[PDB]
Amino acid sequence: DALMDRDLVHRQTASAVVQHMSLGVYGFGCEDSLNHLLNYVWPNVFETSPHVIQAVMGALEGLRVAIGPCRMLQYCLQGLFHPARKVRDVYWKIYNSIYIGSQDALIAHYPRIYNDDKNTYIRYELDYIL
Amino acid sequence: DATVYVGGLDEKVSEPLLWELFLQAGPVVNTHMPKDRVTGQHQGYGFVEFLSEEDADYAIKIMNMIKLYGKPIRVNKA
Amino acid sequence: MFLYNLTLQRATGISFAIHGNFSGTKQQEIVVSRGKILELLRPDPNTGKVHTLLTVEVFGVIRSLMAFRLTGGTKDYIVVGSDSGRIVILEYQPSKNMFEKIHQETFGKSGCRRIVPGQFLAVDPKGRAVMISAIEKQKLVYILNRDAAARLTISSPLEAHKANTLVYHVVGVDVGFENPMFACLEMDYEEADNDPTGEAAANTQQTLTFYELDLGLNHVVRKYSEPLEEHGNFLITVPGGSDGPSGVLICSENYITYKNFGDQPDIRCPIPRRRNDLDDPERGMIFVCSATHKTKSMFFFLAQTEQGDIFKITLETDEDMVTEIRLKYFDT
Amino acid sequence: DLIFCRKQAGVAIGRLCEKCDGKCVICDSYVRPCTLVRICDECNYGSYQGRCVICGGPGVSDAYYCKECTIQEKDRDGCPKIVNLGSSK
Amino acid sequence: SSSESNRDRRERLRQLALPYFMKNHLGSYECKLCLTLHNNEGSYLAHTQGKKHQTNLARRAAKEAK
Amino acid sequence: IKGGVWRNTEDEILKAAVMKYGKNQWSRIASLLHRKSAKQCKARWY
Amino acid sequence: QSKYIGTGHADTTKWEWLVNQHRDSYCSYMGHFDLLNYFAIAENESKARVRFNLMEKMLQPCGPPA
Amino acid sequence: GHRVIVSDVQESFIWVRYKRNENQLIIFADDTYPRWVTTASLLDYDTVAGADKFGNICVVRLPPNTNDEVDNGASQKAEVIMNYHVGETVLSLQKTTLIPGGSESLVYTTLSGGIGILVPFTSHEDHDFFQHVEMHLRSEHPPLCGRDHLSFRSYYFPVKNVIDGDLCEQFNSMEPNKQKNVSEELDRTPPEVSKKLEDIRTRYAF
Amino acid sequence: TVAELKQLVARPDVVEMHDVTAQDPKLLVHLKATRNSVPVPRHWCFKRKYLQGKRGIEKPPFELPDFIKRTGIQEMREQKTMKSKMREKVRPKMGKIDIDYQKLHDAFFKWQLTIHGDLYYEGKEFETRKKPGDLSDELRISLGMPVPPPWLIAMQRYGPPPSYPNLKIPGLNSPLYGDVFGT
RNA sequence: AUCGCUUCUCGGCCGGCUAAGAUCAAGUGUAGUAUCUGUUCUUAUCAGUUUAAUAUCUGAUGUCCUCUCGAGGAC
Ligand SMILES: [Zn+2]
Ligand SMILES: [Zn+2]
Ligand SMILES: [Zn+2]
Ligand SMILES: [Zn+2]
Repeated sequence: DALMDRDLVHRQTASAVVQHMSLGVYGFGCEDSLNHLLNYVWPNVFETSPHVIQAVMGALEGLRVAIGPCRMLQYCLQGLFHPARKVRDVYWKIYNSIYIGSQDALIAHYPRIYNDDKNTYIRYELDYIL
Repeated sequence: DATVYVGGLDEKVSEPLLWELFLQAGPVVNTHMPKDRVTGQHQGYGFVEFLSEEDADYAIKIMNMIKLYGKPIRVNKA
Repeated sequence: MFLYNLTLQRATGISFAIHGNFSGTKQQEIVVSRGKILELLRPDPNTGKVHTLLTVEVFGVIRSLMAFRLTGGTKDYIVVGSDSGRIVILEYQPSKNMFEKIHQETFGKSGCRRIVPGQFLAVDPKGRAVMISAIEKQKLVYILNRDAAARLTISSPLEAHKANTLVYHVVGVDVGFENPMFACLEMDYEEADNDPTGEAAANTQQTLTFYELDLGLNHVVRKYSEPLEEHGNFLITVPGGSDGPSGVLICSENYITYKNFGDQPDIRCPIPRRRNDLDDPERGMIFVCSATHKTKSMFFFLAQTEQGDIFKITLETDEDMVTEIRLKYFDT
Repeated sequence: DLIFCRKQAGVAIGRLCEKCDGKCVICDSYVRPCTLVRICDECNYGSYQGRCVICGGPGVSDAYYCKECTIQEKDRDGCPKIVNLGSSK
Repeated sequence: SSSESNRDRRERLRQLALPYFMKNHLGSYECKLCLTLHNNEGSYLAHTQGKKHQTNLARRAAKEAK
Repeated sequence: IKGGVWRNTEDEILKAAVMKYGKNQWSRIASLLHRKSAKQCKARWY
Repeated sequence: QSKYIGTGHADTTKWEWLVNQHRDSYCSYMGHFDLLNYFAIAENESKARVRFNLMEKMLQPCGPPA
Repeated sequence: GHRVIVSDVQESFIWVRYKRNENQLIIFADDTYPRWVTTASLLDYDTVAGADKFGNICVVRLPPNTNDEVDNGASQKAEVIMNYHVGETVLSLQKTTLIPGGSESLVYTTLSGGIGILVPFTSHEDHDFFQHVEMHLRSEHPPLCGRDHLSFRSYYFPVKNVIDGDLCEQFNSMEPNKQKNVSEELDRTPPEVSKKLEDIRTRYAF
Repeated sequence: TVAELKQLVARPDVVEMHDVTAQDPKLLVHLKATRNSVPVPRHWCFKRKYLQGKRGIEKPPFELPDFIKRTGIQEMREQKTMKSKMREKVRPKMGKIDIDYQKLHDAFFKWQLTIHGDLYYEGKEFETRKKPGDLSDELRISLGMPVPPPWLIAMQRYGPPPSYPNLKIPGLNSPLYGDVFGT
């Protein structure tokens, strides 16, 4: 109810709540409902207000560690290359936040991307089968 | 035909059970069900604009089967 | 639902082995590394039956492992290269039959990374300064000195950072009571990224560079560089000073090359092949690993191919000038 | 005007004054002190011995990180001794 | 606390003098014609007491009467 | 410090207050406004 | 961020992003003893020669840029 | 004997029932995550266990409301009920009863040469107790490299509903003040604790 | 060309108006259709800054979860003259709530959304989850049919609706339980 | 029975006097955001910058000759 926006401060503060909740609950197996809440968190990504954007950043960082990167990245894929400049600015900011931490665990989750003329974009190592 | 006139309704009906009601047949794009201000109550007749005309002519055919509060509902072209 | 996990058979796979004196005894305890596991064995001089004195799980991915000693010291610690951003110095208390955590230092982020150290690990023969390195961009150094009580104290880190530089291997270098040297295999891909043609894919040789730690100036400066003719996978310390010349061996495709500074010219020898081999001639050869045999009398080296062929590597020197190299077939 | 120096993290312990005493540096919070602060002697030296990481007064205690910044692993970056964008003194 | 009394008193005064002004699900005051949001009802009322708010009601007046 | 420029909000609220309370009670009307006194409210009315 | 390798931005090209994830995959392979051993099993080589071929493929992968 | 479980190399599990009369192959469900799959095993009709080329173990259970006959990229899915990182790649998964007179359990080898098992809890008591074990143990007895346990087992995927036995057993190797003081924080005794962890091992395995 | 670009994709529907202007469409075509990934929110190209108060003024203030409702705190919370407030300081009375610590040790233990495939956007509330074949209770009451809704008897004769062509409604081509008589 | 007037009855809209009794609470600054009000583009076409596309910004009004913007001739 709060994250659904009456006025920006609702989204902000509620988002902070999602953050501290997200750090606190880590590892105990409640992730599902946190995913549900992440749905309603997700539209707030876009705004120029400093406090709400930095709030949302903290939010999605805590949600990163709690949910695990895979789900995050699955929300952050399409936004990377989108035509608009705005969307790319932001989704690349997010994707960086997801990228610095847990860069080791991201490997599995990069999807299959077909190879073009000059370049081979398939990593065949993962397709070696005994 | 995109719009229809709907008579003979009970004010507990509102714009919502018309929304829901006629989209059961096919979607009402624009709903109009007057709210009378003076005594704050509905006379019960309606006007409906659809996506195009085919929706509304099928609507002429099927449409007058609705019964609002045990009672009959008029639907004709407009 | 909930699952409780149990191990029954612990992994027999051994990734690393380091031999040092961890009890302060004339015997040599062998610290070996199973995949996630740290392990300590005691072979017997007579019967040779290998006693397992300790088996411990570190709950973290071991990356590299090295043992060292303080100068002229009685005992040997352990350096654990790990997947976390922390190097840890360990000591095995013989009595307590378990390791203690002597030092915990945090140099960066967690998990196997591209830029985060712990990957490659080297240390000075005198144990002055240990050098830790990642695969790319970050090479750090911790200096070690025993305290007033002769108990080990670790210094503050340093930084070797060199942009866009891949590190094949890092090996400690022997300079007795000197400003320490380190042999870093490097390569630069910055030539390759800006070359749309693909020429820099070829015609780019991996640069061998010797860094020099300097205690007085207390930083790490790039000093020595030579381009390597062909790409070798790893390097070997050549004990210098009193015993032998100070230099490094370089194990390269179908060759081994003693390659050193001063005036010392490089010495190359081909990797001998067996008579009448059934393998594809197109498949070359290098060496897998090497274990130096160091004696108060003499010293030599042990090398192995893919095929399992261990050779005894020797040095023919004139004073401190090595004129040539002799490799005799040893065993398989 | 005020930002981290981010020189390499050494073994020197952090020092906070009266004012900053309870604060975890990055999260600005007092909650769950757990781990310990490390900054380089390049940031902490001399007149900075036992100096506050922030205001420039004598350190009466040592800063402890929160658990929040712990799991997000921020405590492992460059030395979090704030430098004003003039000199540090 | 004296500040709390003023908030109460300036809502009631803007209730007396008050059909368009309302309060959303949050606490703010809104003009349902103009879709403006007002910090205080009296501050909002003045916009409600303004000549622009006046017009947009007449324009919607005509726009409905057609 | 209290003195300053008159605002549409303060001025309309002054209209309503004068309507409700009456002309002779100034201290009551100055009580509702901020940054304005009773004298200023009266002279601002007349 | 900039001095942290792998940092992206709005102008990031395909080629750079995929060569990044390549090189990071390879550092993971160098990192995990097992997965490396899996590779050695599947395509028959030494652990060494595997790591060597990878270190050759570090700069190249996908080949020349565009 | 009823349904068929497809394991993708990349996108993991695809639930496929074969309709016998129409002879059609029917995909009625799939995974919510991509996972590189080594091999699969059936804990039951509604659950699947799987291992990652990266050395992860996941268990995904169908909802009891699944539609058994049907006709972004899917319709209905299955929640992921367990994620645990072994740190060692697992090439086979087999459920069985290790010892006669023992309780049914789950079995996993690995590529490292290790053989280990997963075991269900029959009570919430041992559950919560082992929970406190893991908790006070972690901070009071950190892993050796300085690496954190929790992250290491949460490595690729966050831990869901797994207690790590190899950490709980280290209660033996701690100093008597650690052993005791922690047992007080547990309100037990070293013999109580120790035997109570010997319980699961004994009953299920050697 | 936005035309021929639609021949290179398994699900070319993903390509949109501004998609043809992308700096790398030859990829984004392949990403946007990735298996489990979710679409970008739609509030951009709408200049409205993500929300307005039209539909948001008809919402309830809040409603509690049933687990918190059965407790009984709701009736306890509900007024005071100023001198009664300074009397409330001088008099003061204690224990107005007087909650049962057994009850609030009970509810959240003894007694006590969406999947990943969904994401919220601005105006969406009820609609997608009243459809042909799905109606509300009360309007059933006005209709007065005991547990097809009877004008799907005439959806037999006159034919399937032009407006919702994909339609199936029970008993005709759709071979139904509770309310929902068509999908 | 109707008109007018009247009486009764019913229904619907439907806070005393005094000296006016006396008296009358405002912290600051650094950053930053939101919400009100007021005012401006019927510009035609093309070129460039720019934008996801718009938007925006930036430049000029078929050519030549003759006569007094208009007319004629050659294109
Ligand atoms: Zn510094
Ligand atoms: Zn301070
Ligand atoms: Zn903090
Ligand atoms: Zn208005």
